[PDB]
Amino acid sequence: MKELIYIEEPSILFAHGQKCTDPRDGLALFGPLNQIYGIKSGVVGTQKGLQIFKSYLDKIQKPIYNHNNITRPMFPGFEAVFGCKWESQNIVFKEITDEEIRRYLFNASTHKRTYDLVTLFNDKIITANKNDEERVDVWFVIVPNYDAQFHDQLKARLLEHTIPTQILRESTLAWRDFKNTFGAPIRDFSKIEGHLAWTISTAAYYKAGGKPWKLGDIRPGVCYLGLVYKKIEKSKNPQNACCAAQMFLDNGDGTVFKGEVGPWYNPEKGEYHLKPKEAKALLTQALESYKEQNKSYPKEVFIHARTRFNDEEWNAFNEVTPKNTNLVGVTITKSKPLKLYKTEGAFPIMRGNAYIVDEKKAFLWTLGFVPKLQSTLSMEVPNPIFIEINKGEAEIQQVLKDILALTKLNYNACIYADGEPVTLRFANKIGEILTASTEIKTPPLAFKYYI
Amino acid sequence: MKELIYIEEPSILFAHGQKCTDPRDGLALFGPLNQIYGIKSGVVGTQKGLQIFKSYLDKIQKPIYNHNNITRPMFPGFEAVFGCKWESQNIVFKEITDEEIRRYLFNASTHKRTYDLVTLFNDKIITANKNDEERVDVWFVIVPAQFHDQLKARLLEHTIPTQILRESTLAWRDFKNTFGAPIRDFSKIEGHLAWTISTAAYYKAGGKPWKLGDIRPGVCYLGLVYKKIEKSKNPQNACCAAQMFLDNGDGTVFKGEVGPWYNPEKGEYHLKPKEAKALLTQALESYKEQNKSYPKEVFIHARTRFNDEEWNAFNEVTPKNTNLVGVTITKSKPLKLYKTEGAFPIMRGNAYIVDEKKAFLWTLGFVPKLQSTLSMEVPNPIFIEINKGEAEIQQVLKDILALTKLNYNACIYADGEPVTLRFANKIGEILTASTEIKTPPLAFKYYI
Amino acid sequence: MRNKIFISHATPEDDDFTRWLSLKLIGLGYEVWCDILFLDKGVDFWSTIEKEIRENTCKFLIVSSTAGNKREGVLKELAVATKVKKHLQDDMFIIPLAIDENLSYDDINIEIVRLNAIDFKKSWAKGLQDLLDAFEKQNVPKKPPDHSKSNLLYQQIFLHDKQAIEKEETYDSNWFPIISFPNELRFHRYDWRLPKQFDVRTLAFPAIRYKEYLCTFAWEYDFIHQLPKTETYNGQESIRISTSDILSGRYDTDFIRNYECQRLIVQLINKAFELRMKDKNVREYQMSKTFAYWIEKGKLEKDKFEKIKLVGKQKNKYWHFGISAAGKLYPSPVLMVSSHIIFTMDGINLIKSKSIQHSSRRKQGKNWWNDKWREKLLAFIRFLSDDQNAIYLNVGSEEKILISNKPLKFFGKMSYVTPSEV
Amino acid sequence: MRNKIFISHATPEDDDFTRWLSLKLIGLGYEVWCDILFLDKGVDFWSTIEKEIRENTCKFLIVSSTAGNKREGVLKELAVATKVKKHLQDDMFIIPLAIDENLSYDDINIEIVRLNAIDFKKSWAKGLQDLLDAFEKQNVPKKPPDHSKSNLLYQQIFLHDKQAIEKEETYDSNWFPIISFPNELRFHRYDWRLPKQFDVRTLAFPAIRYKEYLCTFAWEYDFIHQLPKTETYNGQESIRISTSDILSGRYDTDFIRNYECQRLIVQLINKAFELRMKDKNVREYQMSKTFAYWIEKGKLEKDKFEKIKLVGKQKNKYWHFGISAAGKLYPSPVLMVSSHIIFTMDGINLIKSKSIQHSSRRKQGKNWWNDKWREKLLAFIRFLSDDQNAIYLNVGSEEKILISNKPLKFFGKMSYVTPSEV
DNA sequence: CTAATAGATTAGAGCCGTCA
RNA sequence: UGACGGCUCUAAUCUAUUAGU
DNA sequence: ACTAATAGATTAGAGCCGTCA
RNA sequence: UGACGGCUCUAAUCUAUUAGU
Ligand SMILES: [Mg+2]
Ligand SMILES: [Mg+2]
Repeated sequence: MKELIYIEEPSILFAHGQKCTDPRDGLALFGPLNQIYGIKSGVVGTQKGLQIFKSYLDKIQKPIYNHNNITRPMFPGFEAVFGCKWESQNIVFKEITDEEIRRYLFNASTHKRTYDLVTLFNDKIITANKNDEERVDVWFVIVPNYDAQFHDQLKARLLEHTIPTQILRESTLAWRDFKNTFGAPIRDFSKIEGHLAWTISTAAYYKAGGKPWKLGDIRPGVCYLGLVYKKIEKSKNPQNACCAAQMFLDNGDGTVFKGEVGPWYNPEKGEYHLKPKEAKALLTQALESYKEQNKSYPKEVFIHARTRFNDEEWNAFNEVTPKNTNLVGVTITKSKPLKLYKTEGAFPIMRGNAYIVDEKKAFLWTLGFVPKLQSTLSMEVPNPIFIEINKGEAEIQQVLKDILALTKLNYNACIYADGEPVTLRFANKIGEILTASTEIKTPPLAFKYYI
Repeated sequence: MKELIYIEEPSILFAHGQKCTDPRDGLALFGPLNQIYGIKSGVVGTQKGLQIFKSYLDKIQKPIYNHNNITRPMFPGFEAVFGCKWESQNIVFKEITDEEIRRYLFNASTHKRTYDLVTLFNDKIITANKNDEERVDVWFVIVPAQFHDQLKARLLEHTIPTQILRESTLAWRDFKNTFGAPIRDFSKIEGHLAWTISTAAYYKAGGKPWKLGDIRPGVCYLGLVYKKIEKSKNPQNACCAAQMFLDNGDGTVFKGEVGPWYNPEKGEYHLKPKEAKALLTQALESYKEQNKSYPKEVFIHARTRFNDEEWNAFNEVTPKNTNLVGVTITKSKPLKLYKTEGAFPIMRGNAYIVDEKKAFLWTLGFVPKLQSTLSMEVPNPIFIEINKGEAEIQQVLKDILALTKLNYNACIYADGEPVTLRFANKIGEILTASTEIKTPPLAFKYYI
Repeated sequence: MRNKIFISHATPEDDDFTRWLSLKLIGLGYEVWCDILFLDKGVDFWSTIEKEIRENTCKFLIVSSTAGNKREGVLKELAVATKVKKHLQDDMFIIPLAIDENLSYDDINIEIVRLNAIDFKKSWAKGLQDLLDAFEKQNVPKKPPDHSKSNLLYQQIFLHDKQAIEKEETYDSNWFPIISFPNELRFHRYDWRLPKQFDVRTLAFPAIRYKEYLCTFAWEYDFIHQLPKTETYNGQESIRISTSDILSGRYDTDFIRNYECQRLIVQLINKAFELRMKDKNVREYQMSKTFAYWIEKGKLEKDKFEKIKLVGKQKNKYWHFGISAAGKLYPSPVLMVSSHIIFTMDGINLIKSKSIQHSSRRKQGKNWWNDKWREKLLAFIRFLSDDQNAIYLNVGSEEKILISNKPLKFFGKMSYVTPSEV
Repeated sequence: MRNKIFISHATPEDDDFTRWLSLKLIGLGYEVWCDILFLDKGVDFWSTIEKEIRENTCKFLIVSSTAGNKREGVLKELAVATKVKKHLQDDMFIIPLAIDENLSYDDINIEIVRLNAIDFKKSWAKGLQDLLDAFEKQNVPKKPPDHSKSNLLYQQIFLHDKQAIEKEETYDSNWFPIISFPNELRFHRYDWRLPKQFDVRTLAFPAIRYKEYLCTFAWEYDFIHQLPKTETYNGQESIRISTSDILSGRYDTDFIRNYECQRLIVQLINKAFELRMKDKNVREYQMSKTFAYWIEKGKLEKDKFEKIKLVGKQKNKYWHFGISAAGKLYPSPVLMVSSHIIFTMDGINLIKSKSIQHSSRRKQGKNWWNDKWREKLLAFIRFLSDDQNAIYLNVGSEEKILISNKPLKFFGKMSYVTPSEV
């Protein structure tokens, strides 16, 4: 009777060349990789936002409790885990006063409302950066009532100046008092508060310019890539094409995780493939990055996608392969009903089990029950992901192990594992920001700005 | 047989609201004003430059001595004076091309060689800033002639600080000549070199070493200087830059109004009316928005007289009653004074008044506590005249005397001329040595 | 000699601060002895005073929590500590670490106020550093730091009820196999017969239109009652294709390839199943995708079928467990079966708005788990069967398809300790 | 044997000043015991405090502030201080210090000011020097400085040696005043006496051309020898203008303004000074601006005048003094001179290259100070005189100007003490 | 050239809960 | 826009075939 | 008409040297 | 471009006269 193949769980690195699995415990025990020690910060908002941010900032220093320390671990303090300084006495603050005249929305054409609202903050930040003497690392903008595309436009118009920015709402920071105003309670973080502090602290530290942790089970001479198409149809012309990519390389000493981006476009409505000429430039730039960084051409290149490749656009990729490098292509799908039920008990199948129907197709269980955490990652019985080797020749089990190991790198959070590989996630993360406005040429390809 | 006058020396502020005179002694005794702790650094250059920089940076951490420490005080170490970390283990570095195929362009077209040389460094810095994951504060570009201007000019848009050092300066111990003669001898100054390098590096990192402590509320100081541009065929001759000194409700404001207002003609230096109107409007608006009120008094420093119709245009913008007293500063007037007996010249601080307007000020003399003379020969005074407006001459004399101590570019006891003119003369060439740029930054760390 | 820096802690009382402190202390050099670290034996304070306090301890780090007054163990430890302090006549032997806040000098133990200690209430990184410098200033012995020992100890001690084991287990899938098929698929020619306007879905048997090859699984005369003028046609001009050949993918002609034929068969079986659900005493609900099939209230014996719940009441509305199916053919002919919940206002009429439907589905399905889902799915599938072993999908007068009611069964090697409970 | 000094302070409020004092004292050399730097952790503080104030204390300086006025610990510590003062029989035990000086006098302690105290409102280094001199006068036992001190002892005080004493002194300026002037300026006219081509600058006496007139300073017939066909002309049509009437600026006319007349007078006096200077047995050197005048070698006794060297010999070349003069009349009618040094090879023919001239100038003038410049300038201006009182300057047949040979003097009432020679 | 049946394969876009 | 996952609901296009050319 | 010139009195650029008895 | 000062050398406008259609 058909069996299930098991794959051992990978491990991540930490300070002093140590190994662990859960990022939270490793960080609380060992520490981050590199040593940075400046978190000079500046805020923008009303007086209430400033006072709330100050209150949360000095509150974050004390140890924080969690109801189930077996599932969600402790947060002892910022100075302990990270070994840095983040106080409230070294901040710069710029008032927004009570201008607020934009609140009547102009009663119509909310697009210009969003334009003006984002313009106010953008001009404030730009003037502060250009004229003020003091040095600032990151900006925390606090916004109090209803908008749609604030987040995309804000990061879109600030891309040229290359200034990191984090967006917060005082309802989240001050959920204690922002309770039911007429009988409708909104938030309750008593069961979670430590997790919220963990996530906010990790995001702030990463934005400051520090590397918390890195993978340590990569093979030399092996590259990686991502791909996803975004739908842009606000303009009348059918565009349908926004192709970005990411790159995860093993440098001679460390690792490199960045993005290769430039909006490549395509006519036709539903043609989700890529034109023969445009793919050449993307592959050439991706190859040249590694060629210049590592002084030599890569040995193996893996391409990940959520759609199959046709014959001609894939053949175009072959004219750029230098000597023999194999561009194995993998397709990942997230909707195929194969819910497996445990025969007895009340706990579902635990993660790490994979099913092979043939030498190409496979079912992978990236979500399950973690015995170490004594809890499940998914609310209901989990559903697997379909993995298919489209073109090229390789070994399926090795690809399964690699994609399983690729799910533990999510710097935007502090979770034990992620459902899908990050290389797919970040391209979609930056696609909407790039497509919010199309007035940028040669945008930065770092990560602090888009995230 | 007339009478000279004496003006008491001002004092500068320090930590915990302390006041002193010598910036070096004050810094060594109390410390800086604000608290910052990050000097993450990046260096671009060859391997030899990187190793020399590392050696010097690890040398800096230990105390140094001088032959005459009663005149120039010693340096105890970076960790003591500033209380911050700046080590050689957290430095980022990207190698320059080793073979340097651009060397033979030294004898080729100078402009093309300079353009390529500046472009290489500019592109390396831009790529590092836009792509790399690490965070850096300042860039210590190391080099092994209209080159220092263009490098800072082309970097204005990206707003990234920088600082230029030479290999021969840091390694004067071994970088002697080929005929057995030390090109540079720093034995008598060795401590002062570390002092000034440390002060500049600390200032460009976002800190503030010291600030004035004897300013009056509601008074705005303004300076002006003209630069000559004739590389293009058109006679322009007009590049007006300015600074601004303001007293904020708690601290001080030190920046510079920018935008090189032009004017035709060859030698017509003074101004045009509309440009003067725009200048005064922008200057007034800056203080009005910063302090929520119009300035009580405005002083206009300059090194050349100005006419009346343009002055009338200036008067047309005065909000309610502000007096725009204009002061002219000149430096070439022979009135050398000789001491009757002894071998020591006249001390600084003296002044000579010949009428209600003109005056001679002796900002160059010998310091009693330092027991040494700032000028090598017998010093010469500076001529001060009140051109337009009504004020009190002695107040202006003491104010301009107090304005000559805030020079962050160095760590000297005092400067010969007010820094307001000096900084505009510092930024004028940077503005005028490249293509036109719109809305440039207003921070000094970028230009310096 | 003595080298262990004993630190007292309330092991039974809920405390999670000593663990990481001890871990970093042992990883930073000198050794540390703890009750919670060496949790491999059960005995009272016998070996402690016998060995460490008397002969194998250098310093003490008696902590001072809020509930120290009630606990007699800390008082006895402090008594032994003051006895040895009198014995060696050393004042720097007891440093009362304070963590919590509610300790007021007015309301405190009368004996603890003897000394003052490093404060850990503000931030214990500063306490860590001041403890290290105080230990350094007193020439406390310490070995060179070997943090791998701390890592190995952390891995070793926290291992119970974790990791994986070799226990065996089985799983049941969500699919259902196909065990039979009609011998051949037929294509009929009618031409002059069939009117070119009337709809074909209304036929009592599944059949769909091709260019000429009218696709059927039945004979050429089974629509007579539905519709007249069919007996003037001969069966010699019809076409028949074997089912094994089409299923194997070997069949291929000029007009039709294999994939189109497989799609035709899939459409046929889907329509046949949809039609067969007409006479099984169940109702249907419409969705954006294909239909869902739900059961009525009261029609089933006291809302249970072999001691299992299918229809229930939620506060005011009624919830029914409905299923949907879709045929698949690539790995093996099977039926995707998906579970949904349908809500009604009393049991006869469905709630109208979709938003409250979604909210009610979330609210009701919040607290269901693996066993309930599996049991309900299996029970509904079993009940829908018309036979004790399989299900007959009726495609023609005497032709039918057979679908078993036993899902595919998998099993593996790796497993875990099931009774985690919480 | 008692060495350390106990510092009493309000710990909950003020700590920075105590740290500053302690750091300065340890950097000075004297051994100091303090609260937060040496011993506070894990010991009974009362026993240590009492034994320290009883056994090994020499001075008991305290900190006085409005926050520490009503703190039990410091007041009882000071009570113990009074009790031990009444046992040691030494009154130099407690030296109070003040940090806050903006409070009314009717809130002070019962008695804390009965001894000699110092104030720190003005600064902190000056008060530190005050305490240091008090310690030196009270003969506190010294401490070994490891033969590295006296460097901070140079700068321990805010003011090293700087202060403006009230001594009187004088200074000699670089300007020489004109004490006389001839009567009237003249304007002659014939339009035919001179050709319209030859240069007037070759005339033996200064004169210039203004409109059809010749502006000049002497009589009309004085140019007869150089320009014939002139004595036949009338002298009545010539115009005379008083010198005092224009020097005061009151004079004005349509055909000539006052500032133009002043410019003309400046031109005339410059040209006349050049003409006279031509015939004083000296040589001239040309610069970018007006010439400079120097002295040939071997024209004085042993190359000096009034036992002051004026011409010297360097390693290979010879250096000579020189001056250049220009007249200005805004603050007063005066002539100002500037000093330069000119280099030759023997004393007859001088060097040609400008770069070597600049290098030799810098090298020779590297080590010349105020007295040498003053004496050389005074000697040169004295030798050039034709009289023991002043210097004549002939302009025409009999008219002449006088220039005093004593620079204007400036006296000052504020100065320094001395450069200490050394 | 545009419209109706149907399969397999893509993207958006909201709303509820925190691993018994 | 602190994160994650599970549902529910709307569109394209591509591929036999039929009819409105 | 602007082309030269001889004066007074301003105003800007560059290029070499020493180091605070 | 480490930074300050002391000099040495160039050029250009703005006035006021007189020489050339
Ligand atoms: Mg984020
Ligand atoms: Mg500089």
